[PDB]
Amino acid sequence: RPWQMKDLQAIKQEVSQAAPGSPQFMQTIRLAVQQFDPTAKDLQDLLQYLCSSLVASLHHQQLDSLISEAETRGITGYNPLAGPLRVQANNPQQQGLRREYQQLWLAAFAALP
Repeated sequence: RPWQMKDLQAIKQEVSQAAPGSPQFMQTIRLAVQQFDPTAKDLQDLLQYLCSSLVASLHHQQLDSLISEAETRGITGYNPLAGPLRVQANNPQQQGLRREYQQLWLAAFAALP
């Protein structure tokens, strides 16, 4: 049950005025992420739709650092012999990795301003 075009259109329109990482944007994006239960691929699509290449790159770097610390510590469900967290989160049998990816994503995007 992935999102459709209308959901993305509403998500972008409702937060057109606000700035990335504002409390309003964080509310709406967090609700979307917690409601649709998407993988990393869909999150990348959503970010490309919402913010430009500059904000995309900044979030990419911040999320790289956050994932770096998180999975360098060691995580309950992460096994580094199978692939990067971006790929484990895309397997529907690793929901723990998917939820960790979602939370790192939202925190990284909130850490912009």
